[PDB]
Amino acid sequence: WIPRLLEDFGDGGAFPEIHVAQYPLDMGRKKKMSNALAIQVDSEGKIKYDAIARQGQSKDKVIYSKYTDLVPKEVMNADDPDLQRPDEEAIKEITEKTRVALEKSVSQKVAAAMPVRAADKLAPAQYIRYTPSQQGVAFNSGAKQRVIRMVEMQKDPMEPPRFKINKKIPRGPPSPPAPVMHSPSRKMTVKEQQE
Amino acid sequence: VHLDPAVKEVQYNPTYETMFAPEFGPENPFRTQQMAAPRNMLSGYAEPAHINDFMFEQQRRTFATYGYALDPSLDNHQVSAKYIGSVEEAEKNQGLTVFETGQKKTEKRKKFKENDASNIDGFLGPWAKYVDEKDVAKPSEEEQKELDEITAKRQKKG
Amino acid sequence: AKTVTKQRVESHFDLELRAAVMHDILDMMPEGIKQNKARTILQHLSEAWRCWKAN
Amino acid sequence: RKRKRGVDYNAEIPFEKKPALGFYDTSEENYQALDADFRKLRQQDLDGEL
Amino acid sequence: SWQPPNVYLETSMGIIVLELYWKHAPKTCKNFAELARRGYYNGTKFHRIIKDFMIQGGDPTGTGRGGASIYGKQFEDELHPDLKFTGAGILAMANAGPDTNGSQFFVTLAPTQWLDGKHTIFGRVCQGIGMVNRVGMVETNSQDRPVDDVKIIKAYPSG
Amino acid sequence: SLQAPIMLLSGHEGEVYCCKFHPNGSTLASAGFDRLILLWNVYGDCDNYATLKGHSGAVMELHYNTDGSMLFSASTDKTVAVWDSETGERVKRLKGHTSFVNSCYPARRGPQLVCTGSDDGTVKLWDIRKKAAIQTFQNTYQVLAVTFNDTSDQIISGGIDNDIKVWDLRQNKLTYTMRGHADSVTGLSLSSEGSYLLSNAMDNTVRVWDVRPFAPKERCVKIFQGNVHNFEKNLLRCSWSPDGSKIAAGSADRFVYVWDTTSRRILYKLPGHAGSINEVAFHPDEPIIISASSDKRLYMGEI
Amino acid sequence: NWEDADFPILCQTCLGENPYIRMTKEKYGKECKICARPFTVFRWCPGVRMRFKKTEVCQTCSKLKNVCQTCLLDLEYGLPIQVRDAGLSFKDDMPKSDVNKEYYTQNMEREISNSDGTRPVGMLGKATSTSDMLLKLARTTPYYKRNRPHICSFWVKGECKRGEECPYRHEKPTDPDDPLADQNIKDRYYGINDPVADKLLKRASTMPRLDPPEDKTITTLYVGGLGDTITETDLRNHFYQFGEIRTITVVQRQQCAFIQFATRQAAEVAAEKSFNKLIVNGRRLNVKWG
Ligand SMILES: [Zn+2]
Ligand SMILES: [Zn+2]
Ligand SMILES: [Zn+2]
Repeated sequence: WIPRLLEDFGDGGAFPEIHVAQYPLDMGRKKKMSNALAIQVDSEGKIKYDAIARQGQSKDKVIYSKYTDLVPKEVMNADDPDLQRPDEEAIKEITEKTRVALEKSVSQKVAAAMPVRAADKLAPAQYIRYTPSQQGVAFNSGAKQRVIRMVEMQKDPMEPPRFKINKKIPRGPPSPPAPVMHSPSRKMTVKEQQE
Repeated sequence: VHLDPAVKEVQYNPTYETMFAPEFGPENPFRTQQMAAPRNMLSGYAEPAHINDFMFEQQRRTFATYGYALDPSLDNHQVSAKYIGSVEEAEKNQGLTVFETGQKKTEKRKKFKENDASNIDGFLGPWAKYVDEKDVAKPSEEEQKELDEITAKRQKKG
Repeated sequence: AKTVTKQRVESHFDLELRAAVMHDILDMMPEGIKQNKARTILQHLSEAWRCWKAN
Repeated sequence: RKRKRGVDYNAEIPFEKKPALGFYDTSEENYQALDADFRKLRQQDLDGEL
Repeated sequence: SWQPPNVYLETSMGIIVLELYWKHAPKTCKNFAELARRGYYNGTKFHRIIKDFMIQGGDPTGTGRGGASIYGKQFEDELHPDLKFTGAGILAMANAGPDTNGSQFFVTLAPTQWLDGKHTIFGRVCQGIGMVNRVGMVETNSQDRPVDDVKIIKAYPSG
Repeated sequence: SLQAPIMLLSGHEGEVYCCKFHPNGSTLASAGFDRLILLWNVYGDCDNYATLKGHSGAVMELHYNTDGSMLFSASTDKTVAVWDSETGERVKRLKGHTSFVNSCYPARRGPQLVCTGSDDGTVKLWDIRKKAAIQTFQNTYQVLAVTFNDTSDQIISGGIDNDIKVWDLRQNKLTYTMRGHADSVTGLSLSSEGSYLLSNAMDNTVRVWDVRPFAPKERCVKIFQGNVHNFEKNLLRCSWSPDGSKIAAGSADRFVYVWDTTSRRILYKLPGHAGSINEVAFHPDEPIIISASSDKRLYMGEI
Repeated sequence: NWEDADFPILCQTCLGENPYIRMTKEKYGKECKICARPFTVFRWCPGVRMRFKKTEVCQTCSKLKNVCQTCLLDLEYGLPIQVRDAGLSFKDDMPKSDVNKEYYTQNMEREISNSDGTRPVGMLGKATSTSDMLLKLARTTPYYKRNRPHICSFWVKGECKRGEECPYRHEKPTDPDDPLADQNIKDRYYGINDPVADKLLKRASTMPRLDPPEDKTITTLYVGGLGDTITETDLRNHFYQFGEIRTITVVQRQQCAFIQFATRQAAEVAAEKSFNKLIVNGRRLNVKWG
């Protein structure tokens, strides 16, 4: 029963009965704006130095940055249900998903080829229910939500293109560099360097 | 008490106990009014409604004519109904809409009529102007001079 | 994406020949080479073609 | 001045990429600007000897 | 109706020993010791982990809304005027509102005002604040859920 | 659970005002604002085969016979078309109302009878063999929902006077009035036993009323909550489960409520419906729920 | 690129006082006033005597800077961009010169399309740390006076031949001898020399704030406006956050409470956190030094 330090705490744990402002590890009240990304550790493994490799990638992106990714696996003896093409019905399912996904972009590309043969028609005038998320006593008037009727504007057939498109800017940065995973630099000799 | 909080689109038919139990624990303090509200894209939650056209435009024109309307919220404070607007005129005029025969009928405006189409340069069927309100609106006696002053101050710039 | 029609044919052939030679010398040099010296081998190839035409 | 590009060089950093940040706080530290000294400095001095 | 000392956790990251307060809240401690004894946490995970706030743990469904008790799904609170949420390591009972507690604990990481405003202090950690701080450094998402499994392997109502 | 997890029944161009399960339960037929009634086989792959046209209004009420061989539905143009389940042909049309027919019911067991109610304030009893009204009951306010007791002696009518009325076929008199709603009644339905009648209203409350030779005399047997009505003023209909254990009623908040018959506890409250829900129906053998709504889609929830 | 999005990003005093709104969607109607790449134009009428406002900038130029697409004011607080960047940091540094602007726009739009499409992309982590003075001059009620038709330029020359049918206002235009009348679009967007922002930050400078100890080390707190409906055993609980609390002198005859803490730092803090902000027991608790 004397906190007063980080020493008297043997292996941490602030006693909530002292009624002081003690704190076991350095959970400072005025932690400044630090731009370091958090040094995060996996379930029981090492410090994730993979986090400095995935700057602009997502969380499900699979990249290889460890030495365990360089060692060969075993012979994987025979007709094992591990190394199998997944399922013929799953193949048909992925085939159907992919053909439906590609035919839509095909139709959107092909719509340019004949612009107006049977010139366009539009009336799916619809409703959307919108919750403004910045609630005020007087702001909507008096309600949590508001309903908006959207009509697509009717396009003039006798109307040329509106804006310049030929403008061009240089190619942006590519995705974050992948680590190389190379072998250890086979040694070069002076004699072969001269030959 | 059985299901994930939000992933979406459950493949099995859920129970009321297994989907609408509240989340346990305290809220995190690291969110604002915009971040704590279940918003959809930067300014709130937008979902496709399917309201009847006539009833929508009825309440819309009722607000635009008077200043009150019913609440199109899904639940809100749970309750069968309430009105949203200038609430005092809703219970005053018993909550009528524009598409219904009105309670008030007084003080109609007066306009010309020459509905015969026989007298040339005298006919005005539905183009009849009001007898009281009149065309070109010259402003005032001092409004003119102060507008001349403000245009002169504009002239001292260019 | 301009088409190789009739007046681009020899220039496109000699454009692609250089590229195939560049890929082959990038694959042919061993691991500890300074990765320079491509232009000189391309000049040796042009001179070898001139010496073929001159017999 | 009658040109599209070109004035974008002194005004700001042209095609700026931010240095990738991680595992070390580097928000506090800063660099010191060059001494002007516009009574000795010459066009040859900035460039260096030929 | 016995009163064990400190409870041995065996999490995925390491071994944390929990010091539970038997005077100020004996009913939560008896319930928690019983749930640790029966094997109710062997395989449950730290479902809600917010950085520098707390680590919520203990759920057979692993959702943040499930759980029960040995009394059945609810029991009262023990809001004592001596225990106050200040400092890291404080072991607690997760809430849903007034006098409604299931089988979810949370170790608090920071001094807080609304916590001892509306929560009951179970106890504290005694051995293993480093592994707790490693659990605090786990990658999260929109709803502050971990990417990997930070689950508890075994548990002992020791002493 | 029988081959049903949830599915999706579509085809409708307008709000689906009503849908009922095949007496067999194998097949189904729905209809709504689209002036079309859809039959989709429930089993196998749930696909419609026979469509029944011949309606110049909103197929407001849709019903089935105990056998289910003959299906009769009520439209908004004041004319009711009777169509057999097999071959789908307008077989017996009865036209006696001066305004919109809001709802219809067919008497089970006893010789064929049909009741209708409309905006003209009247309730009419039809014998399918006569091509003429048998009895007419002038109320004075618009009638929204009507059902027969299992004895085929009484007609139960819900209107906009907040008061469910019971008519005696022999006396032709107002036998009973039920008080307990604060607003218009939109949907009535009898238990399979004859024992209880379920009501939805604009007063925000689902009420069960018990109809018996010996009645407590204040038949507010139970009250349930959750079901919301709003500015759309849609007719809302409710249904009894095959065994009378569950109560389903649609709402304008797109939530399929289903309470426990004995404990009045919300058993289900499923989502997946974009627009207001107009009717919820139970399969006669298996725990399958058909939900119909103004978003023009159907779901086959399985419990 | 194009933009092609559904349902614009709007505040509530631009979207009107009617909960029932009709708007039209035009697919690639105009160009952005900032980006100059064309976007989807949404156009509605706010109310009855209003102006038919439409969206002026892209979804992207409002994602980068957390504003409404037509008034270019904050979604959450409703203040100009220069004020909100003054009450925060300024680490966006969007380029204003041409090619750099379109290059930065392409790359940040790639970063947006390589994400969910819901958050402020760079403003989120600095939008966690908030509740500065900008919360204390945020407008509570909607300012519906913006949604208002322009001055009739035929009436200014005294030649408005429409008269009573003219939907444009017959009232005074603002005097151009005013800093408040220059107002470029891009100056309001990039947070450079916005005179509305100048007047708001000037109003801000005047406003009450927690102050430093008159003499060194003094953690003495002179607390005015206590009231006798409160208890001093709760103060401690609402104060302990800071650290071990030093002296706690109590006087209920003036209703003033003096306090003492270990360090002056904590006392400054308690001022800061506490001054012109704290209320407990539904009663304002006012603080001063000595
Ligand atoms: Zn833009
Ligand atoms: Zn705005
Ligand atoms: Zn005018």
